Amino acid sequence: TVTVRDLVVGEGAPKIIVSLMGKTITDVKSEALAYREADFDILEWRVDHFANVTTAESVLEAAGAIREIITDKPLLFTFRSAEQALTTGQYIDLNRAAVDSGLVDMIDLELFTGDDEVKATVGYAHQHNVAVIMSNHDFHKTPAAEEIVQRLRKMQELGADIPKIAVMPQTKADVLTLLTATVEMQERYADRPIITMSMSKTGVISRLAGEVFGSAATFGAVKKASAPGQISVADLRTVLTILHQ
Amino acid sequence: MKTVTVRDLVVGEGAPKIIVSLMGKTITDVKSEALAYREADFDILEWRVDHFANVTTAESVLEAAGAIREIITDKPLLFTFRSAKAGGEQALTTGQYIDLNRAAVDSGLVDMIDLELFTGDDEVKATVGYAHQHNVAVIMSNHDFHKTPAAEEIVQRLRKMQELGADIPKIAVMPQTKADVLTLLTATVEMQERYADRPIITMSMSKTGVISRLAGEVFGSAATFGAVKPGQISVADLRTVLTILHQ
Ligand SMILES: O=C(O)C1=CC(=O)[C@@H](O)[C@H](O)C1
Ligand SMILES: *[C@H]1C=C(C(=O)O)C[C@@H](O)[C@@H]1O
Ligand SMILES: [Cl-]
Repeated sequence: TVTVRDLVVGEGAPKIIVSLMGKTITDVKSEALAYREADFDILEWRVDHFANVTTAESVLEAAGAIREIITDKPLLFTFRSAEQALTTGQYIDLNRAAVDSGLVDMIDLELFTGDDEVKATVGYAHQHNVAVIMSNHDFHKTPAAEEIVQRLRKMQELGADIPKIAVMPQTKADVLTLLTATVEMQERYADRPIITMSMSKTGVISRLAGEVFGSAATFGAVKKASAPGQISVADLRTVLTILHQ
Repeated sequence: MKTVTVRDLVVGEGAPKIIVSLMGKTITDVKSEALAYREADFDILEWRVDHFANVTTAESVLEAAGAIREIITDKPLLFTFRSAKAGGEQALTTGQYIDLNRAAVDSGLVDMIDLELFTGDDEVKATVGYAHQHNVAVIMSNHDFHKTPAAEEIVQRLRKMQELGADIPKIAVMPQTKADVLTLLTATVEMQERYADRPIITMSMSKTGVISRLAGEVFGSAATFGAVKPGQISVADLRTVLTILHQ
């Protein structure tokens, strides 16, 4: 398990993560305020939708604003690489800044960033008591089950506290491939919780069936989804609770 | 896209249909259960006639079928004698079991009958023709309570049920592992997409397989079982999830 704040990830029913996507500090504040009564467990700040992402002061300022409004839930800092492109150097310093701010409980680092940069950045996070979700995505297709499994193992190998993979199905069988890889990884290789999802409405069951197949957290939407296939946070909590009985 | 209409219900379209089973031993029990279930939100009422103690008394079976139809006037009634080989409550010879089903058809009180896959091909074909003549639909079923056959073996069974005339091929299998639940889902998708010219009903049993009861709209199973109430998923919870997944 992985305990963030007072949240234990990888035990009981899967935990719910919602994404905050504001462009400006005004949007970030109004979204955070609106999310405050929503029923979720971890708040993900999707900094890649933040217009002033290349200004350090602005990012720090926006993280504080979120933290001031959402005071109990764990905060996850995520720059998902697609609108404003960044260089590897920019991406790493951004995450380092986040870690050193004290305003975030977890960071997301992409698997295909670079081994040394990743291990370096992972080390820095842990010494600052910040958890690392190491992630990989494919928004166009689903890799073979054994490849999905290889990527999750590589993330464990790099020090991830929570390996994460999100893939896009093109067939219903592709949703089953994602689940097959989840089962295989969790049962045979995982020594930490993992997060897996097959995107789109076709893959929704992968957002619901985490307790049996092995994914420890799942994303839901408050009003706008952060990825296709996310159902409302309320609907998600409803289904996880039924499945936990 | 492949559907079967039973009474006014279209099976195979929209959200999967919820089946509840009546398991009472006596006419009194049957009536009580039917009245209790009318207070629940299901689609199809299955009468598990193997539980009915007076099953070998034709008049008793006809009386009970009439009583149920008085209470549950809207919903389709499926007549199902689960054989003792399948861990039903009582033994009937093959001839008795065919006769029991022919009598359910002849009664005019049931909308569907269940016939087991390995009953006897020639008698199944005759019975299916008889049922069709009376506008009674046939669910053909097979259960593996011990294990999950390979996907292609599950597909093979479903295909044979269509070949025999089934309106709705139905299979239930027991997972021993988590991958087994996915094998049943794989067989459901392969059947629906490549070979089905009928709606199918598939299920992975036990707690571990409950996702197979929820995900039929995507994967291809036209109906699911719940309980009106410790044990399998409730009709209320099943409806809650099916509704969400239909949105
Ligand atoms: O195929 C069946 O009649 C059933 C199989 C099961 O595993 C039961 O939970 C279900 O209510 C009825
Ligand atoms: C990770 C995965 C997402 C999903 O597929 O729900 C949403 C995205 O914001 C997260 O980074
Ligand atoms: Cl059989």
